[PDB]
Amino acid sequence: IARTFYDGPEKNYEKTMAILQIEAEKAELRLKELEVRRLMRARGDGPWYQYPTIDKALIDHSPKTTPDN
Amino acid sequence: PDSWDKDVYPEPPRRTPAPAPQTSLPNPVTYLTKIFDLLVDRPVTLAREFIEQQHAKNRYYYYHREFRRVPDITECEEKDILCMFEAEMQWRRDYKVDQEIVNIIQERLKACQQREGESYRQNCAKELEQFTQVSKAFQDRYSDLGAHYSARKCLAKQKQRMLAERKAAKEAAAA
Ligand SMILES: CCCCCCCCCCCCCCCCC[C@@H](O)O[C@H](CO[C@H](O)CCCCCCCCCCCCCCC)COP(=O)(O)OCC[N+](C)(C)C
Repeated sequence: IARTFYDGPEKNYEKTMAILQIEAEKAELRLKELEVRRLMRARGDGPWYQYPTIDKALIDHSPKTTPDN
Repeated sequence: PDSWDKDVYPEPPRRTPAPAPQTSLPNPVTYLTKIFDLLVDRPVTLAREFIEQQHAKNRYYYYHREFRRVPDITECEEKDILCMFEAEMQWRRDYKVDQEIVNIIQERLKACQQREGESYRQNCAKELEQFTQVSKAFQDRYSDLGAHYSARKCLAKQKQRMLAERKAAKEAAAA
């Protein structure tokens, strides 16, 4: 029965080791992502949570018919 | 027989008295034992001889698995999952072996009680002492872990016990 239907215990051992490693990395990545999102929403200096401003190319730098401006 | 080891399961040398009849009446149990022998013990012995002859023509071996030694939970980093998994597996194996040791001691105690007849209270109190020591150690190891036990919980319980022992020793040294 063992020869025909099942395998050795080392197979399951190493499989669950790999599964545990994968899940641990995923958990760490999730926590790091939450922290990064919080920090970049608070500060706004990151790529995410960038809100549009007024483009400076719309300004007209020419004489305005009055000397002051 | 030769199956089990005589030191793990010890027994007294089995002193038995000789028959010293004092009557001329035919003892019936001797005749019944002889009849039972001649009528039952020989056919079963022949059948066992035949079965062992068949077994001897095809013999194969199975080997007892031997496990390596891996780092335990005390030298395991807090968030290193692989080492914790290895330590947990080793701790579970040790727990099972410990339970089987307790089982062996309990079997010794039961043989103690049954074999010594009426004077069991005195003859084999050594087995009682051995079982007391073994049970106390097993209790101090795995008493109150409860369900969902782990190596970390056992380590925490041991740390609490050592802290209590250290405090008691320090207080006693101040007497
Ligand atoms: C010897 C006689 C006296 C003792 C009798 C013992 C009785 C045992 C037979 C009963 C079988 C129980 C069913 C369990 C099936 C397990 C299915 C699965 O686990 O098997 C897979 C494969 O399946 C097996 O090949 C068996 C499949 C056969 C299904 C059984 C159904 C038979 C029922 C009879 C039906 C009759 C129909 C009649 C029509 C009219 C294994 O996956 P795999 O990853 O690959 O192999 C891993 C091991 N390796 C790598 C070493 C190879």
